[PDB]
Amino acid sequence: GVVENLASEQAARMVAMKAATDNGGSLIKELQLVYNKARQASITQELTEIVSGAA
Amino acid sequence: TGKIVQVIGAVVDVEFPQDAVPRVYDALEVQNGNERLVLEVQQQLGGGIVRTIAMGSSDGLRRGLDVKDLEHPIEVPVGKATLGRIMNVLGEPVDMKGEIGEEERWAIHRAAPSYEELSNSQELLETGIKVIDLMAPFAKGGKVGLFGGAGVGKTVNMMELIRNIAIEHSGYSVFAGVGERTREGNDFYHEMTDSNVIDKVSLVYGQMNEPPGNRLRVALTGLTMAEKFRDEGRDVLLFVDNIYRYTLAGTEVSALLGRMPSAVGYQPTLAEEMGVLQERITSTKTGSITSVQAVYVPADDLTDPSPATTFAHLDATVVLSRQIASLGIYPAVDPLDSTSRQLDPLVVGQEHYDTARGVQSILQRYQELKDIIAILGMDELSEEDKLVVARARKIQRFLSQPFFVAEVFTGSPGKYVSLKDTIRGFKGIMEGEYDHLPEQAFYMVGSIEEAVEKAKKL
Amino acid sequence: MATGKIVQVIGAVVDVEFPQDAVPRVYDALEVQNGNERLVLEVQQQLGGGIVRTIAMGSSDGLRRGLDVKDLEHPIEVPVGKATLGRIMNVLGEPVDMKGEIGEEERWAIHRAAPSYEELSNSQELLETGIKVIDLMAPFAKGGKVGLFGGAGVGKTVNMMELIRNIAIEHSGYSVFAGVGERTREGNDFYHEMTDSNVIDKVSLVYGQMNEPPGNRLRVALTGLTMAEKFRDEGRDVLLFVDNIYRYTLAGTEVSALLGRMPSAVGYQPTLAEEMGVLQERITSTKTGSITSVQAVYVPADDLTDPSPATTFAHLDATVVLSRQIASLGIYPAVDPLDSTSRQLDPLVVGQEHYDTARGVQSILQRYQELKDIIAILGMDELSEEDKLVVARARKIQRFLSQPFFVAEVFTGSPGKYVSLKDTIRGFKGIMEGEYDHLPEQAFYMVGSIEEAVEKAKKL
Amino acid sequence: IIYDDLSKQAVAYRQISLLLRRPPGREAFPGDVFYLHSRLLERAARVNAEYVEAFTKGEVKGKTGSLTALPIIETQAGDVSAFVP
Amino acid sequence: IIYDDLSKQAVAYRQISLLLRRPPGREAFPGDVFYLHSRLLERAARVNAEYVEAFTKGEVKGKTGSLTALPIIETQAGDVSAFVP
Ligand SMILES: Nc1ncnc2c1ncn2[C@@H]1O[C@H](COP(=O)(O)OP(=O)(O)OP(=O)(O)O)[C@@H](O)[C@H]1O
Ligand SMILES: Nc1ncnc2c1ncn2[C@@H]1O[C@H](COP(=O)(O)OP(=O)(O)O)[C@@H](O)[C@H]1O
Ligand SMILES: [Mg+2]
Ligand SMILES: [Mg+2]
Repeated sequence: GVVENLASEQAARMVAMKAATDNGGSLIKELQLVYNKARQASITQELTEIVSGAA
Repeated sequence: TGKIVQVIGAVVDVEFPQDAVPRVYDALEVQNGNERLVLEVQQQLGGGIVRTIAMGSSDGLRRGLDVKDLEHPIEVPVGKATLGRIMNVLGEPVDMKGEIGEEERWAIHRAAPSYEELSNSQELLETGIKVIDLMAPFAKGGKVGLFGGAGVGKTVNMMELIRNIAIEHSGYSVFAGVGERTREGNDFYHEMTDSNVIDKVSLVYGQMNEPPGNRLRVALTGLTMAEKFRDEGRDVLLFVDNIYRYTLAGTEVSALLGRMPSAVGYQPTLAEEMGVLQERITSTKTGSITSVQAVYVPADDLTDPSPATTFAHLDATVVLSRQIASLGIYPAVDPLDSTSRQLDPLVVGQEHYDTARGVQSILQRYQELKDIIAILGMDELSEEDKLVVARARKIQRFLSQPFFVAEVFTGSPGKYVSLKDTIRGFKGIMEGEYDHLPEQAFYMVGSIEEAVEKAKKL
Repeated sequence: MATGKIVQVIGAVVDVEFPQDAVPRVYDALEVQNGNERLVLEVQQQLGGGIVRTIAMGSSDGLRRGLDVKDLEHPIEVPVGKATLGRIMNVLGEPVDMKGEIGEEERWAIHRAAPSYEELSNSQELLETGIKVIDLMAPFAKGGKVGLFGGAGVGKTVNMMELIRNIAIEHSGYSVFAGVGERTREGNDFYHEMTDSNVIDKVSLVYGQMNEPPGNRLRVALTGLTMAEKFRDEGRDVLLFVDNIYRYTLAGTEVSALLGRMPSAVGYQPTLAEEMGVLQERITSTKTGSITSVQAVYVPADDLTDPSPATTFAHLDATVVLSRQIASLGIYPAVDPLDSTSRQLDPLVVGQEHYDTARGVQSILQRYQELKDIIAILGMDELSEEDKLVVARARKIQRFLSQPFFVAEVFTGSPGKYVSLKDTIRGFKGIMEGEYDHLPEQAFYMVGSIEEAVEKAKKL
Repeated sequence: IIYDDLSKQAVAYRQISLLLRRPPGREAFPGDVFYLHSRLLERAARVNAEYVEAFTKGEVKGKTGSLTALPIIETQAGDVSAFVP
Repeated sequence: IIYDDLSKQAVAYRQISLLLRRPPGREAFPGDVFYLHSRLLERAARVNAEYVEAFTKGEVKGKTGSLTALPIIETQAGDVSAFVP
C-alpha cells in the first residue's frame, strides 16, 4: 500500500506541474499586453510633452 | 452693434465699439439665416474684441454678421411653473406644450453659499440595495457619485435609486441631462408620465448631439432650478445624468480659446471649472439638496485627472467595475473601493460598522490569495485559506441583487432589502451558519431566506 | 556709472538692455539695487542687439522695469585660500556665520577651464574607509571620485558623515564641504558636529540651501570647487565633499525652461550632459596636487535609469549604490554588492587576496538571488542539498556585510565599530573557507569584527 | 445603415486634426473625437408619427420611420478597454 | 501647521502658470514648482534663543521657538514616481 501511494504521489505531482506550467504561460501572455500598452502610452505622453513644450 | 470677425469651430469672435463692449458672460444674439443664435461671452480680448461660445449650430455663419448685445447673462425660467416640463439649456420649452408660465427668471451663473450658511446632517437615507447601504450608506442632504467605465450600470443604478428614494421622498425633484443618449431621456420621460409622477419632476436636457456650448452650460441650468427649490425652503432631489460630459465639453472648446494644454491635453483650468459647479450643489440652513451624480471614467482608467478630481467632491462614492459585470454579478459594485463618509460607528452603530469591516477584510484577503490560486490552484492553500475563499465567494454572490428596472433583462422579479435584514445575512455568512449552502444559492437573491429556499431547489 | 536697464522680469529670469557698444559677456556679473538691497545678476545669453538674458542670484521680488544696472566686468569672484578655513559662505562668498569679514588676500573666478590632458596624473594609492562593504566591494584610491547613489532616505547623509569622521580626522590636510540644495537643519547639525569635534579649523564650508533661488543652487558647486582648486594649486592634497550633485542639474532644469531652451527627454535641459561634464572634469588630481572627492547623488524614484543618474555614472571611479530594498528590510549600510564597484578592484593592485574574496562574495549573492524567487514556490523542501549550503553561506555573508556606525549610535544605542581591511578579508574568507555555520545567523549581524562575531555566538 | 470601420474614420480625423496642429489628447486623438462619433450615431433614431406628419407636411399620416445603425469597431488584441472602443 | 493637500496647491499654481503662458514642463507643471514647495517647507524651523532675543528686541530671553509642518500629498495609485510626490 505504501509503495502504491508513493507512485500515486509522483503521478499526481506530474499532472499538477503540467497545470502550473500552462497557467504560468497563460499569465505571461496577459502581463505582456499590460506592458506593451504601458510602453506605447509612455512614448505618446512624453512626446506630447516635448512637442507641446516647444513654443 | 457688433460684427463677427473670426469663426473657429464653435468659437466666435465679435468686435464692438470701445465704449460698448460686453461684460463677461453676457449673452449676444445673431441671425443665422432664418435661425436665432445665442453667443455667450467667455473672454475680453484687447481692442473691443470679445470671444464667445455659440449656444447652437455654428454652420452658416459668415463674417460680418451684425450681433446684438443683450445686456444680461443667460437667464432661465425658475420655480413651481418649471415642474413637469422639459427645457433647453436656454430655458426654452422643448416639449410640445406651450409657454412656461414663469413668474421669475434667474441667471445661471451664481456664487456658492457662504461657509456660515452650510448645514450638516447624520440622517441615514435607506435604499433597496444590499451593497450600497451596507458598504457605502448615504444621508439625506449629501452627495453620491456612481463611477464606472462604459456600459457597467451607471444608469440602471441611478434609475433604481430614483425608484427607491422616491418611495420616502415627498418634495420636488430635478433632473439634469448632460451628454447622455436622447433615447434614454425619452424612455424616462414616458416612464414618469405613464406613472403620473412627472408632476413633481423638472427636466433639463442638453444631450450629446448638441454642440459644445450647450453641453457646458446645461449642467448649470439644472442646478439653478434646484437652487430655487432649495431657497424656497423645500428639500429636493437632483439627479445628474453624466457629469463627465461637462468637463469634456470644456476640453473640446479650450484649445480654440487659445490656452496651452495641460496634463493629458486637458484645459489648464480644469480643477476650477469642476469646483465652481460642485460647490453650489449643496444643502444649507434653509433647505437641502440630495444629489446622485453619474461619473463616467474614460478607458476604465480610475486615475485620469477628471475622475481623480471628482472623487474629492463627494460624500458617498460607489465604484463600478467591468470585471465584476463580466462575471454576471450585478450591480457591479466593487466593495473594496466603494466607501462613504457616513460609515462610522457613531453614525451607523457598531454592528453595521463591524459587519462592513468584516466583509472588506475577507474580500481583501481573497484578493491576496488569487496569485497563488492562479499559479498553483486551490489545493495548495492552507486548510482555513480554503474556508476564507469559500466564504468570500459566497459573499461576492450575496452582494448581487435583482432590480425592478432589470426585469426587461433578467426577467426575474425585483427585490427590496431592508438594512436590518442585509446586515443579519452578511453577519450570518461570516459567522458560518450558512457554510453548508452552495455558491449558486446566493446569486440574485434578495434575502438570506431566499438563499436557503433556493438551495432547496438546488 | 550704471549703463543698462531692466526690460523684463519673468520669475527668476531678468532681461537687461545695454547700449550696443558695451554689452556684457556671457557669465559676466551685473549689480542692481533692489529696494535697499544689492542684487547680483549673472549673464546667461546675449540675445538680439544690446539685450542680455540673466539669472538673479537672489530674490527677484521687488524688481521694477527700468531699474539701472551696472556691469561689473568680470565673472563672480570668490575669496579663496587659508582665510576661508572655518568659515561658512554663500554662493557669492559672503560670510553667513556672523563672525565678520573673511579677510582674504586673493579672489578667483568661479568659471574656469579644466586641467589639460598633459597635466593629469595616474596613481592608485588605496585609501581605507573602515566600512566593510566599501573596503571589500568598492575600495577607493586617492584622487578618485566616489559616488554614493541613492533615493530618498537610504543613508547617503549618515554614510557621508561616517566617511567624514573616518577619512578627515586621519587626513592631516585641508577639506572643503559644499552643501548644494541641502537642508538647513542638516547644515546646522554638521557645523555643530565639526566644531564639537574641534576639526572645523581645517574645513571650509559653502552652503546654498533648498530655499535659495535657482541661481544660488546652480552656482554653489562651482564656488566650493574653486576653493578646492586653490588648495590644489598650492600643491596640497584635499578632500572635497559634495552633499548632492543632483540639485545642481535640477537647478539647471528650472533655469533652462525660462531661458527659452527647447525641452529634452524626461523634461531635462538639452545641456544636461554638457553641464555635468563641465563640472566633473575640474574635479581631478594633477601633477601638482590632488583633489579627492565624495559625492552624493539623488536618484529619483530609485529609477537609476533616468538621464541624471545615467550621465553621472560615467564620471566616477568608485560607485556605491544604496538600495531602498536593503534599507527597507532594515539592514544598514544599504549598499547593494551586485551594483556597487570600483575601478581599483583590480587583481594587480588590491592583490589576489582581496580580489578573489570579493568576486567570491559577488558570485554567491547572485546565485542566492536566482534561488530566492523559486524558493517561494518550492520552499527549501524541494530545493537541493547543493542549494542549502549556498543559501546558508549567502544569508550569513549578507548579515556580515552590516556594520554599526559611530554616527548612527544615535539611532541604535549600540557603539560604532571600525574594521580594518585585513580583518574583513579574514572574516569573509573565514565564512568562504572556514564556513563556521556553527553560529546563529544573528551572530554575523551588526557585530563588526570576526572575533566579535564568534564571541556574540559564544554568548548566544 | 452599416459603417464599415469607425476606427478608420477616427484615424482620418486624427490626421486632419493634427495637420491643423490641434493639441492631442489620450492616444493622440483630439477631444472632439467623442463629438465626432456622437453626432453621427445619435441620428440613428426612431421618430413618432407627429414628427413624420410635421416633416412631410401631412402627406404621410400615422406611420413612424426609423434608421438602424450597426457600426463596426476593430480592437487590438481584444482590448475592450482602449479609448475609441 | 498642517497643509492639507499641497498637491492641490501645485495644481492651482499650474493653472496660473499656463494661463500666463509660461513654458510648461513635466506633466505640464511649471518648472519652478520645486521652488514653490521648497521655500514654503523650509520656513518650518526651530530657532535658537539668540535669534528670539534679537527678534523680540530682548523682550523674550532664553527660549527657543519652533514651527512644525505636516504636509499631505495624494498619489494616484501609489506611484511615488510622479513629479509632485
Ligand atoms: N442590475 C442589472 N441587471 C442586469 N443587467 C444589468 C444590470 N445593470 C446593468 N445591466 C446591463 O448592463 C447595461 C449597462 O448599464 P447601463 O444601461 O446603466 O449603461 P451604463 O453602464 O450607464 O453606460 P452609459 O454610461 O453609457 O449609460 C445595462 O443596460 C444592462 O444591459
Ligand atoms: N547606518 C545607519 N544606521 C541607522 N539608521 C540609518 C543608517 N543609515 C541610514 N539610516 C536611516 O536613514 C534615514 C536617514 O538617511 P539619510 O541619509 O539622512 O537620508 P538621505 O540618504 O535621503 O539623505 C534615517 O531613518 C536613518 O535612521
Ligand atoms: Mg450612463
Ligand atoms: Mg541628505
